[PDB]
Amino acid sequence: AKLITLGEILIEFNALSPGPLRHVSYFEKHVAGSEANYCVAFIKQGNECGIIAKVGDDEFGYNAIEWLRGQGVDVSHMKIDPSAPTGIFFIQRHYPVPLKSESIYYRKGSAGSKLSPEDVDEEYVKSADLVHSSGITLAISSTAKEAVYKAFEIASNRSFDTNIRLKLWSAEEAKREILKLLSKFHLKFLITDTDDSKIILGESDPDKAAKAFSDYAEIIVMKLGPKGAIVYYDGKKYYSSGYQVPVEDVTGAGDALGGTFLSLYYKGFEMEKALDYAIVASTLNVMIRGDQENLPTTKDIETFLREM
Amino acid sequence: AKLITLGEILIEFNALSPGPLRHVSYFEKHVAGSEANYCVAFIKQGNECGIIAKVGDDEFGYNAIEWLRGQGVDVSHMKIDPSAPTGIFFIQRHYPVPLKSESIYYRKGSAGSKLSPEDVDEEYVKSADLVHSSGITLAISSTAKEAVYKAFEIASNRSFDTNIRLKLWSAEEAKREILKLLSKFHLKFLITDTDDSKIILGESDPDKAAKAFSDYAEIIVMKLGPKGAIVYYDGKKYYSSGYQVPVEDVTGAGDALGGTFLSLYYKGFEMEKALDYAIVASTLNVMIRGDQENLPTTKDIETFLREM
Amino acid sequence: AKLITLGEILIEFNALSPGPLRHVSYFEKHVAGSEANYCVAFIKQGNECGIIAKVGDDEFGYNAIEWLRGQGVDVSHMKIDPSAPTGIFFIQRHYPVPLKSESIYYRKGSAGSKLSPEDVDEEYVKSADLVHSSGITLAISSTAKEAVYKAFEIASNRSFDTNIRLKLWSAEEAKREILKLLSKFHLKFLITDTDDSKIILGESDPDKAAKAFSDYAEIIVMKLGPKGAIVYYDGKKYYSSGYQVPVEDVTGAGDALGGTFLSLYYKGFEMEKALDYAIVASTLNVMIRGDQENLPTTKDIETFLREM
Amino acid sequence: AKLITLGEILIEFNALSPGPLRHVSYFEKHVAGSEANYCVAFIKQGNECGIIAKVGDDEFGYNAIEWLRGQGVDVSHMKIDPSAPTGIFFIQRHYPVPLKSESIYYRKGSAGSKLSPEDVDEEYVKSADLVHSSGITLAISSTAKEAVYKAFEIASNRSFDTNIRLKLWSAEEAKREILKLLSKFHLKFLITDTDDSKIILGESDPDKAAKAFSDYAEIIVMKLGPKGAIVYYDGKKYYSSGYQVPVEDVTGAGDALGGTFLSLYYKGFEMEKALDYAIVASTLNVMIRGDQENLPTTKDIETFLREM
Amino acid sequence: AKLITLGEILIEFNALSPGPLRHVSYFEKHVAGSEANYCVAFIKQGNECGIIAKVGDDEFGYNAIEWLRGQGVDVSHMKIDPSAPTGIFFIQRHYPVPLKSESIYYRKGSAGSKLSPEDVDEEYVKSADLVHSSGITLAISSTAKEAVYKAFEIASNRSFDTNIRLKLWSAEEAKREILKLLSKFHLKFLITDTDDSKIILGESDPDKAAKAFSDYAEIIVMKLGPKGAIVYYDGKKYYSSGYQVPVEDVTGAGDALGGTFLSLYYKGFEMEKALDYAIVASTLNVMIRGDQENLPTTKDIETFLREM
Amino acid sequence: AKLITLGEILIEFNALSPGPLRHVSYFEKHVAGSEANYCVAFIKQGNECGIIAKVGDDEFGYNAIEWLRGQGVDVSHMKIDPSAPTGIFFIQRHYPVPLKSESIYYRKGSAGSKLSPEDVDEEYVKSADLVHSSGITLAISSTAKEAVYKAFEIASNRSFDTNIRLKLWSAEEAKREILKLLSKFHLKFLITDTDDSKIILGESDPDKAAKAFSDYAEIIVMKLGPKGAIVYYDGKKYYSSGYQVPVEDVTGAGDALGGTFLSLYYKGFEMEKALDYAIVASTLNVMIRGDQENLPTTKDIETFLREM
Ligand SMILES: Nc1ncnc2c1ncn2[C@@H]1O[C@H](COP(=O)(O)OP(=O)(O)O)[C@@H](O)[C@H]1O
Ligand SMILES: Nc1ncnc2c1ncn2[C@@H]1O[C@H](COP(=O)(O)OP(=O)(O)O)[C@@H](O)[C@H]1O
Ligand SMILES: Nc1ncnc2c1ncn2[C@@H]1O[C@H](COP(=O)(O)OP(=O)(O)O)[C@@H](O)[C@H]1O
Ligand SMILES: Nc1ncnc2c1ncn2[C@@H]1O[C@H](COP(=O)(O)OP(=O)(O)O)[C@@H](O)[C@H]1O
Ligand SMILES: Nc1ncnc2c1ncn2[C@@H]1O[C@H](COP(=O)(O)OP(=O)(O)O)[C@@H](O)[C@H]1O
Ligand SMILES: Nc1ncnc2c1ncn2[C@@H]1O[C@H](COP(=O)(O)OP(=O)(O)O)[C@@H](O)[C@H]1O
Ligand SMILES: O=C(O)[C@]1(O)O[C@H](COP(=O)(O)O)[C@@H](O)[C@H]1O
Ligand SMILES: O=C(O)[C@]1(O)O[C@H](COP(=O)(O)O)[C@@H](O)[C@H]1O
Ligand SMILES: [Mg+2]
Ligand SMILES: [Mg+2]
Ligand SMILES: [Mg+2]
Ligand SMILES: [Mg+2]
Repeated sequence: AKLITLGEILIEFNALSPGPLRHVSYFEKHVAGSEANYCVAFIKQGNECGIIAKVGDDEFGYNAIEWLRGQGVDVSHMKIDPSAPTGIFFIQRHYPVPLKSESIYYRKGSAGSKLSPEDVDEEYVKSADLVHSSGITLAISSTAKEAVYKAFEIASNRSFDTNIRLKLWSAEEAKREILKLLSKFHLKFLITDTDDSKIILGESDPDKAAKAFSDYAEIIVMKLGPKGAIVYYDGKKYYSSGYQVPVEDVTGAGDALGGTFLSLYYKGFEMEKALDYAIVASTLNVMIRGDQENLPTTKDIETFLREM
Repeated sequence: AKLITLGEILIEFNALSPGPLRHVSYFEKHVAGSEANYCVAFIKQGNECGIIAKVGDDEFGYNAIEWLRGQGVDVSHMKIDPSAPTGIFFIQRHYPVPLKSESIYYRKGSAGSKLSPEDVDEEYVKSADLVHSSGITLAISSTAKEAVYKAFEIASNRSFDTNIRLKLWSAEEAKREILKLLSKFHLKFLITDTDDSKIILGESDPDKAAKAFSDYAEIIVMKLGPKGAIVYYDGKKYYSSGYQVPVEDVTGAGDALGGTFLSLYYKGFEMEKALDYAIVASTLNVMIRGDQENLPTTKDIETFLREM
Repeated sequence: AKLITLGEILIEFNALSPGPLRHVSYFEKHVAGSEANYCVAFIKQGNECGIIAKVGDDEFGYNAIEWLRGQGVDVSHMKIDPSAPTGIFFIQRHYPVPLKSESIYYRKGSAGSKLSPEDVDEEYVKSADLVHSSGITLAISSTAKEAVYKAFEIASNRSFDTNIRLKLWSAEEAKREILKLLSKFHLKFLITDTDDSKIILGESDPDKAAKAFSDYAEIIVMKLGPKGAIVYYDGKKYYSSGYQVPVEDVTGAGDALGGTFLSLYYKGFEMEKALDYAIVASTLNVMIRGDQENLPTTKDIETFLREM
Repeated sequence: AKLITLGEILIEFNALSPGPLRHVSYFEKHVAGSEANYCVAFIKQGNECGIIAKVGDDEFGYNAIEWLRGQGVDVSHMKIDPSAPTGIFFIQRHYPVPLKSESIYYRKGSAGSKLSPEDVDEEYVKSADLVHSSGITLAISSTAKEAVYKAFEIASNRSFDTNIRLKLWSAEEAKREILKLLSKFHLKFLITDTDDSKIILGESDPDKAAKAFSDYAEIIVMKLGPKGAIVYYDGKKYYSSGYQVPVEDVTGAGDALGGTFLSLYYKGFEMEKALDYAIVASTLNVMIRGDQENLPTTKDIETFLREM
Repeated sequence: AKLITLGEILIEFNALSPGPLRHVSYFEKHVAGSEANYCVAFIKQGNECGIIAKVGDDEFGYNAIEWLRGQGVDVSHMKIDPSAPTGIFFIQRHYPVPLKSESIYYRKGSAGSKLSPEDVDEEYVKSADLVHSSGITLAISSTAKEAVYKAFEIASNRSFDTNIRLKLWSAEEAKREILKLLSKFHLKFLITDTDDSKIILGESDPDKAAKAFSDYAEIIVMKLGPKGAIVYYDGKKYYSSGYQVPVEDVTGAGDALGGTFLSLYYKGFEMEKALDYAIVASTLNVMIRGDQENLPTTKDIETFLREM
Repeated sequence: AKLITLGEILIEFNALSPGPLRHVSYFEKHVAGSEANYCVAFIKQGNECGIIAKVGDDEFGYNAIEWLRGQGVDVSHMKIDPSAPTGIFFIQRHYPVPLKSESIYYRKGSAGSKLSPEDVDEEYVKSADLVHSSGITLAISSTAKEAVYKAFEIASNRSFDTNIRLKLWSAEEAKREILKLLSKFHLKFLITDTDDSKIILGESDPDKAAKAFSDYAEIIVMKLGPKGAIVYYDGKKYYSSGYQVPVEDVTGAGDALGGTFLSLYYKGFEMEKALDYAIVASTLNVMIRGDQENLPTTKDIETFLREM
């Protein structure tokens, strides 16, 4: 199966030590961005994927290109923008809240925010089994929002990660635009959590949010944080619980789960063991700096499962 | 409110790996010293502070001056000793006792130890709301001890952290000299713990130690290690529990608590709320190498209290 | 004497290894920005300085403040911008050209670019012996350009580093705006080089460039890169050669020279000797990553001269 | 007392971050190999020891010699092979299984594997109080297996750590070769665990495995993983529980326990106390990268026990 | 144009500090091996290429695949070995000879040595414009040598880097196997040096070595180490001098020259200019640890030449 | 042949980046001190050596013991002082003077300074072929001075490195004390340089300084700094020139030369060859941090000489 994602790839600067950034002197570079992470989680389970994204005509842009190409992602439908730089962010870890991370963005007016419907080619989108994007892509600019509408219009099957970021838009704006997108397009997959349900449906309860969402989405993945996740489908509920592991950086974990779940679905996994495997990938993710560098293959997940 | 502390600022050489120093090859420099730590913690809560301290005419001494001045500490009452070197120490972490650190001093004949009553200006000391020192300052030299006596004679309100270091003086010396200071000068605040209570009073129980200490102090902070702290004030007793977090280096945690509690008292906090917030400060402290680098602002503490 | 400078403080991310950034994974943080660099170089010779700059209400903003305050720079006339982020930049070293570096900016719509006439206190500016800015400040925004005009309108004596950055503006607008400034305001000091001389006057010959510039500036420092610099004053020229040293990062060397040179002038140094000493400062600067970290005191320069 | 071990010394390259090696860029070097771990653990409790091993005529060879010599290990009966390299291995940490590690060997045809009967001096082996080897040594080559047979024939008292590596030989071969060894040579000490018992006897219950092994060994140490260990001696059994500590790398922990236990036995420690202390050594071991760097002295073990 | 190389891809472990490996504790991982380096230098000048190689079924094997795929090399003719490990090497730098490096191999019976004629597809080989191998491939095994003979029997145009490694065979066998190859297969390009000329022909002088080699090759590149390189073609000689730059690691530089030179020939560069450009690539190569990480594009080479 | 040195072993904290220590955050540990350095240099040329030194009962003390024992140094005549710390120092590199280093001591009242005649075993000293010390040991304390007097009284053949440290004693005391020692004890070897000659003799010219020193020493090694060294013996003079290498840290270089020269004299080397070889040892020394880690063997020197 082939996944096509639409969004902004970012270069990540991950603090080498925890604490406020004013006292961190070293930063470790990684390639990330939600849809880039989804792509890699998707191929790791043995499917194919491409990303529609625009990067700058700079080192960070070519870094993102080389990294994803090396991972086996189809990068041939990416664009290079000569008049705008690649977006970046910094990660401050475990401060002021232990176990949590904070993203600090330098993405405004980036090459990535300049993604437009003109970059969404019907001939390519038609080749996909699933077209995926996020609330991040909706939020970064109106051209990128337009690009999601275009791709979703073309798409037979649609996947959406809520991925709300209050640093990119108000909670009210986030509610309005997502409800707007869900109104226009019925989804095969909705990936969200209780934090975003609270913003969108004024509803923190996983069972209630999932019921309010069942009209827009066939299969709903409700992430609970460290506790794990619940999948809702065919009038069933299934809770897959998290694991206790050393937390280095949780950034990337929701995408690791999201991407792994979607890929196993297309490998014919039953819903519950797709989630069980997806939780393994997100568990491993929090253990490291880097959103992508220990996304597990199916065999690695199964090794974990034997011993854990 | 203005805090004035007297003590020895030290440069810290924190092992980059846990284990016996004989097999650690890399060390990370920080600026520390109990009274320097108290100042920054005090400042972080929106109050003002100065330190009366002597450093060497050397790179480490200017390091200490620049760092503190950068934190907004008043450094205009510091001295530079013409010939004695700035005091330093090394931290061996998690060995041979996990979750604990050991300080290895190179402070004998240091510029810090040459602090004397002649460095204590009377009108400066009158300008403070609270004057603070510790058992460390008493232990390093006769002149430093004298300096603390002079400051405490001039002070209207006095604070003292027992901070007993058996590497600097014997248990009897400590009991003697601390008891002598407390008999001479009633305290507004005593900051101590169980280990120092047993050495000074023979008494290990929090309540029994606190009752004895109330002959000398109005408000008693009885620290308990990872379990947290108890404040005793008036006829009340209040326990504030610690949090479970990954432990990097506990060095500094007691000052993080002490200094934060003190600052919040002068911001008008109830004793229990001031202790609660102070526990947050010392919790974040144990998570990092460096005694000062992740001292939180009041806002940071509240963020922690919400998302925790 | 007191220097006041106007410009944008930047946080620097300096590659830990040479080469194209797409293959560099580790980045080291420094506090930089031309006017910030001038400030520190000026105080290192024992004069006073302040900076009029705007930073963000973010970790990188308070980093800039703490660092500059620690260095003894007057920071009380800085502003904190509630909405825009602190400007940042990356350094790629020795690639594709050995011994050279290149700055990669993320400063568009930064807090620093939102410096305006409103941030320039008239009484504060009157307090300076020398008011200093550069071509970077002119180029970053209209309000920051406006701010320099205001400052220069009030100033008794003016200093200007041409500091042309062709990533910030075109050669023609650099030529036009610099000459517009020079014709409106006579300078006590002009700091430039043969590169910027080519752009502003078409003149690559340092003597002819100086002759052209002498209508606008009393004292002209014409830097020549590795080979040293020339001071033109009193109808005379003095050339001071550079030194051959291992080159880590040349970034900041120009500010090291200009700032040190200015400060020694006010210290009563004879003109040509003041340039000799400033060359030592720029020499030392190229030997490390960080624009400020090894700025020498007058005594350090003399140790260098004794031994070199 | 004197321990002589026979085995392959290995240079270890320890992944500086967790995750699959294809995305780890940094490796930290350590001297290891099971019998070298035993030697150092043994010397740390105040007895003497030597190793019979062969290393390459190469930097890694000389590294092992100098390190072991520095630790106080008799290295005079080691051999330098001119035609084969020192064997090495890489450690992949916490991936795919959290808290566990994986060794990736580059040891085939190594100098270590060329250990042979002729390298075993009768006189030297007779000077030992205890002659010790492992399943690793039987598995690496015939010559090394035959070397163990020769030394065990000459030895009065024998010690054996099963140390089964499925990467070195099959379960069936390991079962065959170990049972064959035990049938030929009565052991004073068998050091093993529940995994190796399952392979060798088809029995994973500690007590039943111990009873079955009692035909061949006089004192049986049954390691349980994180849970601790049980010692079987004189129809008696004694469980000594492990400690919960942050796990950096478990590699070496079983040798740290085994060597410390053996040495304290020869120091005249009561059996239960000898195991309590050996558990401290292995507890400390899992806390760092490096099999040998934080092996505790008896004194260090006692400090640990006072506090914990 | 399309290049096809045949040879062993190796994982490189690069000493982070100079000196004998026995006192170097940290190693930095890179992807290298001569033909792999040629491939990437070839792609950097805008041509296509692929590599015929086999890697182990291990992290280091998938690391090599991802890296090269990421760089744009065709990896579809690479194979995974069922049982043998990916070959690796360590680099000791600047000891005992300043500015020089030493490779220490763990490659015997590697996956890469098991490259064989049955892995070389005739139609793919025939599709290439140039087919290239080295003396390393000839040396590692007879299956690999067989594979080179096969590819060279099929190829219309051939290229060969002598790349003699005395750790892999004797001077005598190198002389014999290379002369045997040259007299069977006429080459379009011979890439070599004065060291290998001495071994193969007993002739160290470049002109006279080139004269003797002209019997087997149309275009001879005679590298000179730091001094640069001479190309001999069509009765002409052209010397292109090296540059003085700080040397971090010269490992990789000759491949960098070779691959860049070959690629620019197919871009229609005049021979002399191709060599000058090739020298820029090798010049930058020596400045970093990593054989591939700062291989320049043609554009980057032009930037170098413009300001140097 | 056996060298016995008497001195203070120090633990070295080497700055990981150049510049003023106030801005260096990372330090790298090495075992050092002049007589320790001589010992290892002596051993490296295949002779035997021991050291009489007192270290603390601390991690750094045991670090020193293990290191020197690992290098093959006889360590059995060292002492542990239970009441005083092992001495340490920091190295600040390339600031304020390029290519030079400075040592910042924390050695006052160290265990090494408590070296006393009591610690000099008469029997052991009589077993030496050469008993060596330096001006550092005369300067650290009066007991250590007396230790050198005792050992020199017992010895038949003596060696002395002037090694003047103006941070340890005044120019006049250094002159006075060294002339005292030279008058009391005829030296077989005097190792010095033109800086120390200027202080002791008022003479910085090599020939004139040697002429004056010839009344006191049989063989004089006059080090010149980077440009090399001269030997004076048997009415002969021989200058061996230095080499141009990249300089990391010159600390240790004079001891590398000293120790290597002495040891090669005892291998029966001509005086000129011994010096030549010694220069290579000191050339390599300046290229790394660490006084000891790249001391070459005779074979390493021969390789250097072959290529260089
Ligand atoms: N602190 C943690 N410890 C262990 N696992 C975690 C932790 N945080 C996240 N995870 C894993 O990652 C998954 C997704 O994390 P979550 O925060 O729910 O994602 P998102 O932020 O994208 O909604 C969780 O279901 C859990 O399996
Ligand atoms: N191991 C730990 N884990 C979590 N928090 C800790 C730990 N150790 C100390 N703290 C925090 O720091 C505070 C002070 O620690 P404590 O050891 O009492 O300081 P002191 O040594 O100066 O008495 C504690 O009350 C607690 O909030
Ligand atoms: N490669 C170098 N080697 C040695 N010194 C240098 C080098 N580059 C710059 N410098 C020193 O820095 C000073 C200013 O450098 P320059 O490049 O002219 O700055 P700017 O680019 O701001 O004009 C020079 O005059 C010289 O003393
Ligand atoms: N995850 C862990 N946490 C704490 N201690 C551990 C852990 N793993 C091992 N240990 C300690 O090391 C000892 C030996 O570990 P074990 O796995 O039994 O060794 P082996 O595999 O060689 O039999 C244990 O008994 C325990 O004390
Ligand atoms: N020390 C050095 N300094 C500068 N350039 C170098 C150095 N070593 C190699 N190079 C560059 O690399 C090219 C090839 O180096 P060389 O040693 O001839 O490679 P090989 O040994 O593989 O033939 C040289 O012609 C030169 O341009
Ligand atoms: N900057 C340098 N460059 C190259 N070699 C050096 C340098 N400094 C010292 N050396 C080498 O080390 C030797 C010892 O240096 P020297 O300064 O004479 O030591 P000391 O200060 O102990 O007398 C020199 O003779 C020279 O061979
Ligand atoms: O904006 C700039 O270019 C800048 O502010 O100049 C500074 C460098 O100045 P220099 O290139 O004149 O040495 C550096 O901090 C940089 O980012
Ligand atoms: O006490 C000393 O200065 C010392 O013992 O000299 C040693 C270096 O001296 P050198 O530079 O003459 O070799 C060094 O280790 C140092 O600390
Ligand atoms: Mg998410
Ligand atoms: Mg305390
Ligand atoms: Mg400039
Ligand atoms: Mg084991």
